[PDB]
Amino acid sequence: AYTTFSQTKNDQLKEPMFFGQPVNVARYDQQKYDIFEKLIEKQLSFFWRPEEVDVSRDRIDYQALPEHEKHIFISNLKYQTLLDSIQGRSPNVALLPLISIPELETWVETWAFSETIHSRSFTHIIRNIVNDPSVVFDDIVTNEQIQKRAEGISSYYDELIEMTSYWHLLGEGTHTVNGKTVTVSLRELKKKLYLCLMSVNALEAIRFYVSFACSFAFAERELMEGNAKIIRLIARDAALHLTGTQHMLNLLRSGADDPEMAEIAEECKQECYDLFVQAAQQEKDWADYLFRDGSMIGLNKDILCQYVEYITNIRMQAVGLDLPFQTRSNPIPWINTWLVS
Amino acid sequence: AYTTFSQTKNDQLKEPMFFGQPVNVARYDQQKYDIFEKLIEKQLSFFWRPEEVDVSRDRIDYQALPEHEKHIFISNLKYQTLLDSIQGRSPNVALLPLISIPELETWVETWAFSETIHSRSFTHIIRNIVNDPSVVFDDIVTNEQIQKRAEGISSYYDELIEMTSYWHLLGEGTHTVNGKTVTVSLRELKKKLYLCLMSVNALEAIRFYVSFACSFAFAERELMEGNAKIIRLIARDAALHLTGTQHMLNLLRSGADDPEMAEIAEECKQECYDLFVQAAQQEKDWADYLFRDGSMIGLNKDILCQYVEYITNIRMQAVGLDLPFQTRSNPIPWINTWLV
Ligand SMILES: [Fe+3]
Ligand SMILES: [Fe+3]
Ligand SMILES: [Fe+3]
Ligand SMILES: [Fe+3]
Ligand SMILES: [Hg+2]
Ligand SMILES: [Hg+2]
Ligand SMILES: [Hg+2]
Ligand SMILES: [Hg+2]
Ligand SMILES: [Hg+2]
Ligand SMILES: [Hg+2]
Ligand SMILES: [Hg+2]
Ligand SMILES: [Hg+2]
Ligand SMILES: [Hg+2]
Ligand SMILES: [Hg+2]
Ligand SMILES: [Hg+2]
Ligand SMILES: [Hg+2]
Repeated sequence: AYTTFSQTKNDQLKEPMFFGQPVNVARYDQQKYDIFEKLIEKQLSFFWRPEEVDVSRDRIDYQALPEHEKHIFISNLKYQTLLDSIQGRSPNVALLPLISIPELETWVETWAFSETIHSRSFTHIIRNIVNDPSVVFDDIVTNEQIQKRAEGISSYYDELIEMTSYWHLLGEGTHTVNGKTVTVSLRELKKKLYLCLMSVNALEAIRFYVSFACSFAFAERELMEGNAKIIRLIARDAALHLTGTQHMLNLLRSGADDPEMAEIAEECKQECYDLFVQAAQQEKDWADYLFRDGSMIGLNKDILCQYVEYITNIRMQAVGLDLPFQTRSNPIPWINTWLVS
Repeated sequence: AYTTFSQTKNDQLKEPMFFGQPVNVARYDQQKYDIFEKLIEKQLSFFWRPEEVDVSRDRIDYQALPEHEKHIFISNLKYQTLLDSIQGRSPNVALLPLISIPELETWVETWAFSETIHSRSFTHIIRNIVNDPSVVFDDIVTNEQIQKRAEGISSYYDELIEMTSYWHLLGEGTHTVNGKTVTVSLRELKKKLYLCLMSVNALEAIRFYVSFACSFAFAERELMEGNAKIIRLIARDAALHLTGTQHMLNLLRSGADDPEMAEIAEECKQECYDLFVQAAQQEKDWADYLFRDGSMIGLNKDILCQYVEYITNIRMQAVGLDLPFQTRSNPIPWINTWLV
């Protein structure tokens, strides 16, 4: 029931963000929500090439680092890498089949594209700091610590994808498949999308930001300056990505775009709150392990932990959630020098 | 069964291009086939921004056009728009879910992205040459002549997509869904995939080039210089795209990748041939609509048809197919200037 070109003539201004008629013509002269067109414009204007950044000196810097510090840096890098591997593909595979307005369709493809550039930049960095990149790459997949911090990300995307598949194939209803009963509900599928988006929002809003702090800590010490420039370029893109997810959720919860979504949003509030807290926790936990055999110069488990509570608070309010943590001022205001945005 | 992040640590250098384990880590330090990495690098180096292109004068030229030239012009542009609309999402929705090597996964995404840019350029052109783009865009969807020419593009993709879903949900075998027997053969999916690519190859390699010739006819008349600028940037992308499909197809036939794929290519050669013959003819049939109100000096049905055979033959030989048409030299050697 999915089509690469819906032959029905339709007003693309009146379609909902998701689950309406698949987009046929790709036009950009008009939009139901211009924020999406603005996002495409800004992301294109931000286009950059990793190779164009010199990382010549990070190698010796990396190598002179104290062992515990090498670990901190590389684990963090490994984490960023995983996240972007997932982000390069997932929004395209997960959202495209359910988008009904073109500006959003294209924003998603542009956003996903920008994530591949991020992946490209990681290879660039790794290549220039270790002897055998394969050692780093191979550890991303099975690193117990990583799948542990990242746990649940692929699963939200994977379930939505499968549900989407059943929906498109079988349509809404109570069906049977090889002797088993399989129920398909548009409502359950909207829930899944909603929680999946909320989760990607955390991913962009919190997970990455925590990593930015771990990377910029080195920059503050004039260390890994190649990596730093890349991270800076990456953080500028994330702000945009963050903006898209926030608007999507806000338009969804606000009931303007899809009433049922507004409803749904309300019913899983507590569910979302918990999801958020869970993510803030994983990050804390990661932090607790990355700084066990030694803390770094200007960052430690406790500072990082405060940061996570700090930014989590801001992100959650930005999406109408209650604050889970004690309100406090930024505990590492020096980071603002790197977050050009 | 599909996964956004496969947990098995796997040698990505040994997976097949398609149907292997979904790519987990995105690494570009090595590649099974470097031609894909090379394509990503070139496309990136070719990044361009449409709006930046000056089309301030295209409206003047365009308005001053004889009614039929306008029609020729717009009908053509509307077709390009339809194709880029499909090519912006298609590769991502149809292929992404079946790729098993990172360099190919990223190439597909860059490629698709490159197409959204092609689409943004058309809006840029449109919005600047007509008073209400809605007429154009609305027309793209309903224009029977246009759909007739594009017939079978969205269908291959849609078919492949659907079988893919079954495959991912049910896995291979004969199943019972809602009391009906549904068969899921991977070999059969592989054929859908293979023919889909062959069709995209025809789309990138022939359908777009004929469209370029039409666009460029105007440039040669010193008219529509903004469009022309854009068409050249686009042609430059299209050359990388078909290089990409030719390579996929040729690598598959070689037997160097999934052996089952090479048997399929051999087994399906007539289908391959028949689809190019059918695409060529659609491009030929379009002339009747294109030239409804009259032709232009140097651009007519005949020229058009001769160009179609000329180029189709070049393409088919590029992927090892027999040539259906009578050999000939380029009927429009002047297009070379723009194509480079
Ligand atoms: Fe990223
Ligand atoms: Fe991002
Ligand atoms: Fe294109
Ligand atoms: Fe193309
Ligand atoms: Hg999601
Ligand atoms: Hg998700
Ligand atoms: Hg941190
Ligand atoms: Hg750190
Ligand atoms: Hg929720
Ligand atoms: Hg949430
Ligand atoms: Hg295809
Ligand atoms: Hg296709
Ligand atoms: Hg032509
Ligand atoms: Hg066949
Ligand atoms: Hg063939
Ligand atoms: Hg001919």
